[PDB]
Amino acid sequence: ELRDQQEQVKEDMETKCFICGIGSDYFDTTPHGFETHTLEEHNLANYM
Amino acid sequence: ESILEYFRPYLGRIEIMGASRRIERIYFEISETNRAQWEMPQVKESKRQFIFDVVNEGGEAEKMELFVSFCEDTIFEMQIAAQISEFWGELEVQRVKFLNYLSRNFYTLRFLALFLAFAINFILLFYKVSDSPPVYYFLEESTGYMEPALWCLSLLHTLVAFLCIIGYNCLKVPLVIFKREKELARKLEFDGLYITEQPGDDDVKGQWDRLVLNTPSFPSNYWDKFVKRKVLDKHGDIFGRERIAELLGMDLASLEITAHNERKPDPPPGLLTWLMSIDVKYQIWKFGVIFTDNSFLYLGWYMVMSLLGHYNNFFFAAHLLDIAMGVKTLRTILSSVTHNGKQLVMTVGLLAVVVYLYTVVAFNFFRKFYNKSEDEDEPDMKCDDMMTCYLFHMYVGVRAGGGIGDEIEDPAGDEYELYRVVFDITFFFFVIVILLAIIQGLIIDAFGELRDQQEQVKEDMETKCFICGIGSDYFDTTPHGFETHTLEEHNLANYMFFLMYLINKDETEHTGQESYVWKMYQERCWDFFPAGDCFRKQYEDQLS
Amino acid sequence: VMSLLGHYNNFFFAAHLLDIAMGVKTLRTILSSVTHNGKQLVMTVGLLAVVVYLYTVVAFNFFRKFYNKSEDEDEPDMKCDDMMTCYLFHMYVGVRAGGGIGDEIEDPAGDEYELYRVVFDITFFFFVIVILLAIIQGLIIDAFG
Ligand SMILES: Nc1ncnc2c1ncn2[C@@H]1O[C@H](COP(=O)(O)OP(=O)(O)OP(=O)(O)O)[C@@H](O)[C@H]1O
Ligand SMILES: Nc1ncnc2c1ncn2[C@@H]1O[C@H](COP(=O)(O)OP(=O)(O)OP(=O)(O)O)[C@@H](O)[C@H]1O
Ligand SMILES: Cn1c(=O)c2c(ncn2C)n(C)c1=O
Ligand SMILES: [Ca+2]
Ligand SMILES: [Zn+2]
Ligand SMILES: [Zn+2]
Repeated sequence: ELRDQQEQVKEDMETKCFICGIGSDYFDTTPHGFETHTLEEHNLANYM
Repeated sequence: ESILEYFRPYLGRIEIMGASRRIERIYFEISETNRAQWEMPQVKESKRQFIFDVVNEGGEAEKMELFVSFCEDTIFEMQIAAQISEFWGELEVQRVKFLNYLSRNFYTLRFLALFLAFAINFILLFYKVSDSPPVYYFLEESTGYMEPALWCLSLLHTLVAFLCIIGYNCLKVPLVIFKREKELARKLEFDGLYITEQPGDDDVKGQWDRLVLNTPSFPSNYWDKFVKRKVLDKHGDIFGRERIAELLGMDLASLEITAHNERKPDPPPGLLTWLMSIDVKYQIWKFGVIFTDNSFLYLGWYMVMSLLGHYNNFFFAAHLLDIAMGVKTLRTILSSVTHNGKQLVMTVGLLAVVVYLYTVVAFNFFRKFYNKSEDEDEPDMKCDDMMTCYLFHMYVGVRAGGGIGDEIEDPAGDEYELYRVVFDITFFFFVIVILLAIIQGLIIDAFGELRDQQEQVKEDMETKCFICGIGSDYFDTTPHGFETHTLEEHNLANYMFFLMYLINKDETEHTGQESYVWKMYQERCWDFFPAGDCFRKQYEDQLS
Repeated sequence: VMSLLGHYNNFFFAAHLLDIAMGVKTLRTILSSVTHNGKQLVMTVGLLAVVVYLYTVVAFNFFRKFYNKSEDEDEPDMKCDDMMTCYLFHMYVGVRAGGGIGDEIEDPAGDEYELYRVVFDITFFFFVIVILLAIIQGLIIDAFG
């Protein structure tokens, strides 16, 4: 159960945007779309 | 129809992003020799391993970079395979024939060594010891000459060990050297590991790589022999041209006059010329990198074990563990075992700690009951001192079921009956049960995790396109859409063969698309790979 | 053929009791769980044989004295004087009996090889009794899953 919890957390963070909630599939239409969106557009550190 | 059917295997097609944003299709030619070298089974195994490490172990961000590195490595390995395919000059050519034979028959030597070890152990099974002359350790059996047979088997085993060592050195090391030189060249060309930056103190490999900076044979075993000149032209202005020249061991006037015009030297006639042509520092760095390989160290351990077996025949029993690394499923089960090795050693350390605490309390209060002597007049207590009490608990209580209390005397009939009962029950529940439960569960979870990893890799490959990333659902709108797309439109082998075709074709012969791809390969820009789009997706309105 | 042999000897009919395994469906399910990793199990027991063999070699080389399994001192019955009997002794007794091989062996205390025998017994207990049977259990559990 603990291993499953860690895996679930990692997969959820790798798949969904934290601020928006939009899946990575929409952003990945454009190359590196998710990587750009989760580092430039909506960033937790940026909001802080 | 006949022409298309005949040239179908040779005709290869790939898709690129193109200079314009529209996805374009490129048709080229695949050589028969290239296809055969690709269908070499070792290439298949390397491809499987690369796919597994690029899916299971992440690396999605650097997917194209890892793919390009894999293509370069595979090209180098198959060039090696093509080379090793089926007075002084006479000895040299005999030596190269011997080395080629060993390279082609390397695996058979490994299997023969395993069989030889099995046979030697089977013969050693018949040993016996006595006091009278044949202490004396002798091979006792009805039929004679068995000891001479074992002698012959031992000699053959060590000769095979020599052959395996030479085969490994002549077959596997060049790839490691190529990878290390490529990594060093990339680091000191782009990131500037040694120029405008310095390797960290913890980077032992970074400190070790400093040797070949000035050696003349630094770009050996790597396609580019002009990396030093490129780094000079890149970081000359900032760090200083003279400083770069001193760091890289180059001569400005010499390189300039060679750029203008150079003469042709003479081939080495004999062996003394090769002896003087040895670059000591480069060879030392090569030894440093090769001796760090795990497989080379294992083979050296095998050889040392055989040499010690010559001294004492029973040392050959250590070679029976070679099955663990020979048989693949042995490797799978031991990967399950060693996936949580740190977990297991830390668990046994915690067991040591708790057992120690029980020893402290038992020494403080339960000293009387630890009498382990049947003679009352000669009592032999095992908890009078802390050392012997801890040793007694570790050795006996953990191994024996039911806790430590089974060996201890009967708690009944004393004032500490309840205290001893609680002591024994707590020991049984916390040491015997819970900790070994962790030991069992770690292994079971390791098996489950590895099975899940294989299933995840298989499902990911069966569901998503490797080059594009588009799911199979979009392609399966058209019958066999995914099967067509992952075999005709975007194919890993097709991209590999296009890379080889660009390498082989002359620069002036490259078409516009080939030159546009080529520039990018050299600039290390991975934009031609179509990610998130394909020809069908772009021309769905036009029906492709 | 088993029925025909049962005509010769009446006790041969007991072999037909295993027919429930192929008759009852859930018998087939549980034995499919068992046999899903049969190669895994036989290779595990082979590895057990290999490691036990190595322990027999080392015990024969050094720990020969302590393998006396006779209560009469004047009539000692050692089980590790030769390699065959030492390997047979380890296979038959040490694997079956819990706590490793050291339980049957004499007391290591009172000799110069006390620490060596302690390490020998602890390693045997942890590597043969625990880890390998853990693999045996986990294979079946993973097959069910
Ligand atoms: N709005 C968001 N802001 C930041 N990360 C996001 C956002 N949406 C999704 N993510 C995902 O969260 C992941 C968390 O990675 P992160 O950037 O925190 O790593 P890190 O800095 O290396 O971690 P660590 O805390 O271990 O140092 C990112 O890889 C990204 O894919
Ligand atoms: N661009 C792609 N190129 C190749 N395979 C792809 C691609 N995208 C997805 N795949 C999937 O990768 C799977 C890998 O199968 P592959 O063709 O490598 O099998 P194989 O040649 O039988 O394997 P092996 O390496 O065992 O000989 C294919 O079945 C296919 O569905
Ligand atoms: C980009 N590139 C390579 O990747 C390569 C090569 N020779 C071998 N390889 C792998 N050449 C000449 C090359 O230009
Ligand atoms: Ca031209
Ligand atoms: Zn967002
Ligand atoms: Zn594709």
